[PDB]
Amino acid sequence: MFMINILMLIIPILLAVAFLTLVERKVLGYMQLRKGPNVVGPYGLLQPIADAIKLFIKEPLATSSASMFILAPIMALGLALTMWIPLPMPYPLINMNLGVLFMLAMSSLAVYSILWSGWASNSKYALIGALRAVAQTISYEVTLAIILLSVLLMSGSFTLSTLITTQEQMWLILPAWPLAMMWFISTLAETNRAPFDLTEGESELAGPFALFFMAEYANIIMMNIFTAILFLGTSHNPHMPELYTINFTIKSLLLTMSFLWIRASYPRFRYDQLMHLLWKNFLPLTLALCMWHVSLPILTSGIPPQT
Amino acid sequence: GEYVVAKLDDLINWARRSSLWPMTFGLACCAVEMMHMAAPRYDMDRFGVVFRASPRQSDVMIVAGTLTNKMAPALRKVYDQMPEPRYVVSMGSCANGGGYYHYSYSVVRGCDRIVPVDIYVPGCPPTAEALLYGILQLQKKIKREKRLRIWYRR
Amino acid sequence: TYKYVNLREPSMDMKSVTDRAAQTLLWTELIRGLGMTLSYLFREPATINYPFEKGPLSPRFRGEHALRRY
Amino acid sequence: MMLYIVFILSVIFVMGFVGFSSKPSPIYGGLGLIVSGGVGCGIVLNFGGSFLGLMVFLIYLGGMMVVFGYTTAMATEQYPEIWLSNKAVLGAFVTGLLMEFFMVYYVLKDKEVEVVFEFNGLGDWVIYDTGDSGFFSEEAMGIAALYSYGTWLVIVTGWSLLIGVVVIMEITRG
Amino acid sequence: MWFEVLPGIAVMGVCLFIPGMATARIHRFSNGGKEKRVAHYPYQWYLMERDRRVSGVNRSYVSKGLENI
Amino acid sequence: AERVAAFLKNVWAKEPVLVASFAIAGLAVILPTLSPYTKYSLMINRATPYNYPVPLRDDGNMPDVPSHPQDPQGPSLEWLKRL
Amino acid sequence: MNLMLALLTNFTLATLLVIIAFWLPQLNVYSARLPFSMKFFLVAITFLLFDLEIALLLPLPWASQTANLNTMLTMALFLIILLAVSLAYEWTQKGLEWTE
Ligand SMILES: CCCCCCCCCCCCCCCCCC(=O)OC[C@H](COP(=O)(O)OCCN)OC(=O)CCCCCCCCCCCCCCCCC
Ligand SMILES: CCCCCCCCCCCCO[C@@H]1O[C@H](CO)[C@@H](O[C@H]2O[C@H](CO)[C@@H](O)[C@H](O)[C@H]2O)[C@H](O)[C@H]1O
Ligand SMILES: CCCCCCCCCCCCO[C@@H]1O[C@H](CO)[C@@H](O[C@H]2O[C@H](CO)[C@@H](O)[C@H](O)[C@H]2O)[C@H](O)[C@H]1O
Ligand SMILES: N=C(N)NC(=N)NCCc1ccc(I)c(Cl)c1
Ligand code: SF4
Repeated sequence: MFMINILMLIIPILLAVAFLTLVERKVLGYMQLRKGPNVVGPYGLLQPIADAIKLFIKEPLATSSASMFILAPIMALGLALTMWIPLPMPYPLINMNLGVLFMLAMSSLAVYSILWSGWASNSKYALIGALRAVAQTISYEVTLAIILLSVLLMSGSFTLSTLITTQEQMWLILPAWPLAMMWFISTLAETNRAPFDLTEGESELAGPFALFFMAEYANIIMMNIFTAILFLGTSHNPHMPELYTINFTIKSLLLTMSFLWIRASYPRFRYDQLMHLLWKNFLPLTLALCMWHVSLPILTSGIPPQT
Repeated sequence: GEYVVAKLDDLINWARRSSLWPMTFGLACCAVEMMHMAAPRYDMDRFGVVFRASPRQSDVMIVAGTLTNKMAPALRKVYDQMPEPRYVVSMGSCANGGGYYHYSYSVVRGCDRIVPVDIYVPGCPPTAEALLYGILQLQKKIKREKRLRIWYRR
Repeated sequence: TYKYVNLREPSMDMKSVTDRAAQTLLWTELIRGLGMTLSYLFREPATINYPFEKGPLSPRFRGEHALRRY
Repeated sequence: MMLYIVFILSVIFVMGFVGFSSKPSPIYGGLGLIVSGGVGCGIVLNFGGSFLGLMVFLIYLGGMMVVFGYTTAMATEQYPEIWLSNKAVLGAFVTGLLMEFFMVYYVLKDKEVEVVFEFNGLGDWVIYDTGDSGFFSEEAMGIAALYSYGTWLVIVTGWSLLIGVVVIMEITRG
Repeated sequence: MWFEVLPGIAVMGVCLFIPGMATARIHRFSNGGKEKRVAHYPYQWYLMERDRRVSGVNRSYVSKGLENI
Repeated sequence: AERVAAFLKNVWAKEPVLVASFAIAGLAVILPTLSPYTKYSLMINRATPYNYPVPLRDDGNMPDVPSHPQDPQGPSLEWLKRL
Repeated sequence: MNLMLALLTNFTLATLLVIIAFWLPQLNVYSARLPFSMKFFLVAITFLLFDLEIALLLPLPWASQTANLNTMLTMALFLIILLAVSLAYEWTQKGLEWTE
């Protein structure tokens, strides 16, 4: 029974990633006064399938270390799917008492796939590009962890389903919209999304490729699902759980679509400029707001329950 | 046997021609009409032809402009790094056969001296629509391929 | 005759300074940019359905050559 | 059997240690330490150390070991030497691997063993606590107490981290 | 037109609806039609293990009421 | 004072992010001591019964200790209900 | 067991996808110091030291449940301020600059 449940999560995640590539292309297209894919299947609905087949029968074009060349994509894709197993939608696949910490711990491991693939590139210049990407990723891990802790001081625990209870009456975006703003931007920078897509930017100044792409786009969906739960909590009715799933899916779709919207709207940061955005802007505010959110429940007598 | 090989060929052909990712060598003015083919009026993306792909993710090289002797080695190097199956589209008189500069000391008299060419698009420059006609002609060439049928008969 | 593209002095009164502070912290001009791309999403695209539709040409168009008869 | 899960994890723990302790290329040594770190978390998890186990992942693996690999790629090794191609590494790896197996064979055969010291072999489950029905995590209560009982621990720890920043900036300025 | 973007969004939305809807219905099927019991703390695990013994069939989700008194 | 206001306007114009950070951090340090509600945080935490309330052996000289949970003696949470 | 099954499924599937991704029919018959930059090293080290302070703050949601709130709030703010002082020191010593 449990193995069926795992597959009813793994398979839809990969299908959702496939069709996000179509949605991204069509949303970007219409914001650019054009259409995007509309020939390969009606309204382009077969475009992800054609792309997927094409990439997997392409020539799989020497690695500096075979073990790490293969480890990096397995790590990326395996970790990406793992981040989904504690998500309450409304019931998690695995109900963890410390689910928020688990997601923080697993996400911190994702930078190894960047590091390992840079080592296996066998090229001095690709290793340097990987190290620049790693420095960006760990920099924005700092604010994400501190922002998350600030929010949990209103929730009371590290259990993800408690965020639902915390937002029974009101979305956490209202008491914490300054944190929501930096959290949202931090996720963009964390996933190397525009205007923080410096790996693809700086770089230009088959199956293995597809696998890394699936991992990244799964992370994009997951981060926006996490954002919906963290700040736009949906109400759970235990006798009609599908009502929660519909409302929570719509919010996650809209948050994901706003990632595309933002890509279509702005130029790119310089590397040093996105480092200053973190170390000189977000981190000072995040630290001050962390002190504020430690004090606020105490001074209002609004400390949440431990359980 | 025959039916499976034929249907499988149709499937792989459809996937490859429905997802043609070009590497554009924007050498000169023909590159401008290529930009216009990506622009909203023609929107090459709507055919599955993404705007700009990396050379190692590319399936078709579009040579859009004059190929000089100084540039010829670099173009061949990019072609050799392309993963197969790979196709070349020669765009405009310069790439087709030297064009206005055919008799110059510094110009290669046609990119087909450097790489094999699948489609020749005439014009100086070809209109964006002419180039699109050429890309669709390449799609039809891919639809005619019978790799698995020939493999089965070896 | 000439004009200056970028020669203006920001007003340093408290209201103007606070206006620039709000823009810095609330990302107002960035949000205003999101409105433009949102309005394009809901515009009819300019794409034509080639080869069923063709770009307009004129009688002067210079295409493939031909030899004519009387 | 799953009743020996902690012991099995501890065996894997040792093999990972023999991995990097024989000191192959630091790229592979770093990999061996990461695998041992994950397995070490699993051992701690099975004793009720949920928060402690996840700190190894978050801090030891996601923080310290990431910085180790970052530094290795930048100042030590950029291309790993083929694993076990060196004779001393292969000898040290084989020597440690055989010692672990001989330990594991005997403890499982006799359900005890004397490797210098006496170790029971019935399974670590036997020493576990038999009564637990509180409405909280004891590990969480103990860790949370850092802010009520451990004022002095917070002061010295926080001070040392600030001096860590100051000292490292001095060291590297050169 | 922009509403031709919807079919791809609909497919994506259905793909993301399946995990949550499947988990909830699998939980009810496996737990006698009720929510799966949450036991994050030793007290809740103790009650669940007592429920298993009291059930008479070794299922913590099979409840006995005053009929057993 | 006037020099203080001129300094604040300068930083507000040039470094509003840092000005906001320091202002928020200052409020976090100061407001708990000025808030009339901070005292209830102590009381609510103490009123949460994590472990069992072990009863006392009655020696006949504990008029302030209830004999039954519903007897009047002992702490009341009526202040918490109205909160 | 469930979490172990989930992890084994996720990574086992990832291994399989990599496998077929590398082996499909093809149909053909024929350790120095990497131009070391000190600034990127200091970003990693700074991340590490801030990550260790975050490790100390993670218990805060549980710590707020104490009756010793006077001590707990003072120590929580003290830790965060010292984190801010660390950032302030690095900032004023040009540790956050990418020029030169
Ligand atoms: C009564 C007590 C109250 C106590 C609490 C008081 C706190 C509230 C009052 C303070 C408000 C804090 C606002 C926090 C938001 C972060 C602000 C910020 O960091 O912006 C500054 C940053 C850099 O600005 P810059 O112009 O480059 O230069 C300044 C330094 N030289 O600029 C940026 O960050 C730009 C971001 C770049 C990314 C562009 C892409 C994003 C654009 C779309 C964003 C949509 C909004 C996100 C909504 C998320 C919804 C989940
Ligand atoms: C997602 C599931 C998809 C299932 C689809 C199953 C279809 C199985 C049949 C695949 C046939 C692939 O067809 C073949 O692919 C390889 C990919 O390198 C191409 O490339 C191959 O041939 C060329 C020469 O022709 C070689 O130089 C090259 O090294 C080799 O890779 C071939 O040019 C193409 O003919
Ligand atoms: C560089 C070092 C920086 C160190 C920074 C330390 C800053 C500390 C600032 C606030 C410290 C005290 O903060 C707050 O003060 C009020 C004073 O009435 C205390 O008092 C309040 O709570 C207590 C409960 O314990 C009640 O009994 C009391 O009636 C109530 O007024 C709070 O318990 C304390 O939480
Ligand atoms: N960036 C885009 N949105 N477009 C795009 N060309 N994406 C990459 C295409 C792609 C990759 C992997 C898979 I699986 C699929 Cl189905 C499609
Ligand atoms: S063929 Fe004509 S338009 Fe194209 S590059 Fe040559 S001269 Fe320019």
